[PDB]
Amino acid sequence: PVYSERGLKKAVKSDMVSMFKAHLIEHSFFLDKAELMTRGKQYVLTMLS
Amino acid sequence: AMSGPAAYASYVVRGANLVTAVSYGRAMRNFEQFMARIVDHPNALPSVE
Amino acid sequence: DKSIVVNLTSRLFADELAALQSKIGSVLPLGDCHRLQNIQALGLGCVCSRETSPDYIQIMQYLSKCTLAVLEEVRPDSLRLTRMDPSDNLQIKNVYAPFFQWDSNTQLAVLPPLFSRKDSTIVLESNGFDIVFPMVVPQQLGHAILQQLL
Amino acid sequence: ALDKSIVVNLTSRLFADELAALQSKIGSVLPLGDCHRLQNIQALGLGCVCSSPDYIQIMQYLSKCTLAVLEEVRPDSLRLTRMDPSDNLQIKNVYAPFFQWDSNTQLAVLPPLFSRKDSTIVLESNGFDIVFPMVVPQQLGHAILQQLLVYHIYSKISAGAPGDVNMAELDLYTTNVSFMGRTYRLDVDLRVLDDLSMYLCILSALVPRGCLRLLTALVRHDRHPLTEVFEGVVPDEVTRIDLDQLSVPDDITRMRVMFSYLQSLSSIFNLGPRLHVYAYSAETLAASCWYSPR
Amino acid sequence: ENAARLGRQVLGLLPPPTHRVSLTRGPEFARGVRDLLSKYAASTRPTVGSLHEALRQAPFRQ
Amino acid sequence: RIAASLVKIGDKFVAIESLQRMYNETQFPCPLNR
Amino acid sequence: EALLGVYTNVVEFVKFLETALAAACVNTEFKDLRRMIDGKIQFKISMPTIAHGDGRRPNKQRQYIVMKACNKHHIGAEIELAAADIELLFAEKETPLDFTEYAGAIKTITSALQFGMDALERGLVDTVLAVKLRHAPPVFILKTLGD
Amino acid sequence: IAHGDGRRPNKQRQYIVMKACNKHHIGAEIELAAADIELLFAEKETPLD
Amino acid sequence: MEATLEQRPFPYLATEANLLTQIKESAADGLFKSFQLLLGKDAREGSVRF
Repeated sequence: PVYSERGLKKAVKSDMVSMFKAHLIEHSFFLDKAELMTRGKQYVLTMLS
Repeated sequence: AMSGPAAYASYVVRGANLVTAVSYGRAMRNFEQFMARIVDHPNALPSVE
Repeated sequence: DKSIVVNLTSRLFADELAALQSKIGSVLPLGDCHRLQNIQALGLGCVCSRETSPDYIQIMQYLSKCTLAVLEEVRPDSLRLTRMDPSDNLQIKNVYAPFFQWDSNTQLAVLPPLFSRKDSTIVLESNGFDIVFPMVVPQQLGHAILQQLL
Repeated sequence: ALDKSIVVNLTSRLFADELAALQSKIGSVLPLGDCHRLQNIQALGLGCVCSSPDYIQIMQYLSKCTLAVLEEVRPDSLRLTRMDPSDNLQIKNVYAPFFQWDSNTQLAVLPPLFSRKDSTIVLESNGFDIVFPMVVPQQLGHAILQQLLVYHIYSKISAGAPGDVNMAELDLYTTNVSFMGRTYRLDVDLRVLDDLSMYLCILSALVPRGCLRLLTALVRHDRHPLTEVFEGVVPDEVTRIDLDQLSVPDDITRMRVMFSYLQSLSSIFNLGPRLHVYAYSAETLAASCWYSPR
Repeated sequence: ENAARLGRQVLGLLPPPTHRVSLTRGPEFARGVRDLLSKYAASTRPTVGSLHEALRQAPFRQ
Repeated sequence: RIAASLVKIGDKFVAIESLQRMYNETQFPCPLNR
Repeated sequence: EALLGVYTNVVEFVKFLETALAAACVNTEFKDLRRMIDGKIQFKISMPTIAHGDGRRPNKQRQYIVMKACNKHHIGAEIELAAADIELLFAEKETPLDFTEYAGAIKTITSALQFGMDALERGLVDTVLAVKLRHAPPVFILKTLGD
Repeated sequence: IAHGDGRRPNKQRQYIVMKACNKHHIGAEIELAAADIELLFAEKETPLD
Repeated sequence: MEATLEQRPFPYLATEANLLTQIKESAADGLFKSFQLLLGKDAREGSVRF
């Protein structure tokens, strides 16, 4: 709720579509990214929770 | 290993549900427990417990 | 208490009950301030007929005579309306069809149907009459149509 | 029976100088933003619109607004009283400059157009400057304006061409106001009236065309008989206008423009936030009344 | 019997009586001011019965 | 009997709240989202 | 056609004296706070000194007069009650359908008044937390002044 | 929340939410042969029958 | 025949769950079809008629 306490005005929606893109590029295919990360098993567990 | 029901829940239109299903075009779910709130014991506020 | 019950002396059908259902909470002018009333007084189109030419001044000139009432209930035998005392706090619901945004501290005024008669006229063929609705409009367009109509 | 008490809290206490200036104006009609009772300081006075003023934007605002009367000024807060339609109250004559109200008059509520000492109280404990309206009797309330509307026009001709206006003839007939057998010398050093003089003069040229164009179209057997009488009051030079020199799409936009300056100029002088005084004491300054909107 | 039912709808819809405080006698001024103050103080509390007593008021103007 | 999630910070015991639940029910913005 | 279920939220609120926020305030509920206008409690605070034997004038005892005031906060919760809901609270009833309609007037007034009484327990926790935030200067200021 | 700033306080709100069923239909298929149904009836013949 | 909303004075039940989260924004851009608000003077059980 911290992003839309005030309501969905025009400036909130553009600040959410910016977050749809950044979550799609970084955190997609998260179980495939656990191999190349050094932390690894703790990254999926914070992703999946 | 988890615990869960062995069979489905039953719902039969027997009883006083069948009169309003035939005479009118509608039918309750659990008419009897629905009756005990309105006419058997009114003005009792809803409480979760 | 104040109310107006209006008889439907014949009957009414199931299409015009759904037509009067969508028009609930709308201000109509009616003839007399009696508790009992028939169908002939409620129409703004008792002067605004189809076979005759309308007179949008005289229709509007008729509108500052009448008492004004808000619908509450549509029944197949009756129409129960609530009236408006000449100095009274009340509630009006923005049902009206050309949507103009209101706000607090605005200035309304009742106008004849001046953009679409066919939207306001719904016909009650079970009684041989049509009931015609006005439109409540803020006065920035209340005056500006009368500037344009003249 | 019913509650009407608008407690205006303050975030900080008033100064010792700022408190005593509000103690004087303890009976005073104030515009006020909303009708509920817990409000801040930014909701009262005309300082929402007037704290470079304009006339019609305040005059149309005083009809649509919720008026209220002072009753108590404590240090940390204020307290008002909401003024309903047909509601008896008790107003004190406090307004600077003093105009000497009378009983059985019809007081009207006008915007202020005199200096910033008579109109407003500058508060600096909170950063807001409350503005009091101009409560003047209705017959004097228009004579105080139709003479200063004369002063604002002739002070623009003598700015463009100084040889046309006599200054000694000007301030002998405009700055004196005679009403109720008394003479009030007003105080003029007018950016308030720069909306009327551009609406009343832009209407000044559309009327001689507009009353001939409306008579040449309305000629018929079924003419209303009183218009035969007022067919002669129109001058000789007005009845020599050739209406062919303007195009037909131009003669539409010299009516729709004209009819809007006919109504919107007529509406602001027939505004009704007035109140009927039925008792007044000339030395106590306390007056009973009843409010009556429009 | 049905007129006795109408005797309740009349006597429950009347306005409350205006208080009469005698200013000539001494111990009848005490019993009259007290029933202003014991009855107004129950038209201010936030319970349901005190809100029931605030709805019967009939504000006719003069 | 007061329910609170305490934490020990060096030497002191300090309770930790979050009142965001009673501001998300009434749809008013929380005052700690400055 | 069926009607398979009918459900509704019940709002419960943890009141002020049961939150952990009362660990940072002292609560002394008074009978009618409208009686006193302003609290003006005055404190005489006296610091200690260190006895020196140096060349300056000897150390004199010190008092500081600290003037603590009482800020007042005013809250109002608004409640609408319908005019047809009022009218059948006074009306006489005997048939069993006018007992289950009178139950609809007593479950609305008692629900629109536990609304406004709930809004004042929400108004405590708002107007204590707004006071704590108007007297909380940030870390970067206060860390060095606290030293 | 009731709070006594310069806000205009809200009256009581109420939401009413309607839900509906969604029907679903499943198909299947059985092909029973000609002589399979035909010899389901005659019997009391030789033990091969 | 479509299933339609109705404001009849049902004996509503009480759930352990809360429902309040995100409702004011979900009414604006429709999370769910066929809703109806009720503000202050009209948030009650309607009178029974038949």
